[PDB]
Amino acid sequence: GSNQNNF
Ligand SMILES: [Zn+2]
Repeated sequence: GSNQNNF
């Protein structure tokens, strides 16, 4: 699966 971190 793809991951996205929005800090
Ligand atoms: Zn993955």
